[PDB]
Amino acid sequence: QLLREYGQFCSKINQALHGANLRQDDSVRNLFASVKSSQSSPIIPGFG
Amino acid sequence: VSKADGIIYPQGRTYSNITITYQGLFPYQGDHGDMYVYSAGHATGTTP
Amino acid sequence: IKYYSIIPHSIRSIQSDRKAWAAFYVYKLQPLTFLLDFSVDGYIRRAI
Repeated sequence: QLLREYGQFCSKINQALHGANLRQDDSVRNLFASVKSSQSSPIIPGFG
Repeated sequence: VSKADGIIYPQGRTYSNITITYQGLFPYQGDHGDMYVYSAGHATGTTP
Repeated sequence: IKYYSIIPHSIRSIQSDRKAWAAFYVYKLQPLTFLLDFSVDGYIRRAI
């Protein structure tokens, strides 16, 4: 009952943590898209 | 709760054109509750 | 007051003049945080 009476501060904390987590997800997507190449050569046993 | 059924306005103060979370005694959302229906007593024709 | 009892209501209506009576629903009140929407009038039309 006491926590429900003032639960807004922790609810805001949950949103703030979620925003940082979303920022990490957006960063991972862009980084991997950059590493991916338009054309590639298939890897074969004895490559190089 | 969306239809504001069972909501009690605080008599002490009012809020205009704003949205806030307020702690108060309120009925549970989707609560059927206890239903009591008044009924007529037995009567035969004209004489009750 | 720790206990309440509903009082039965009986009407000696004639069979022809018998009338259905609106059911009344009783919902218990417990302290609950409620999201409240206030209009320009300030009455609550929407809540969570």
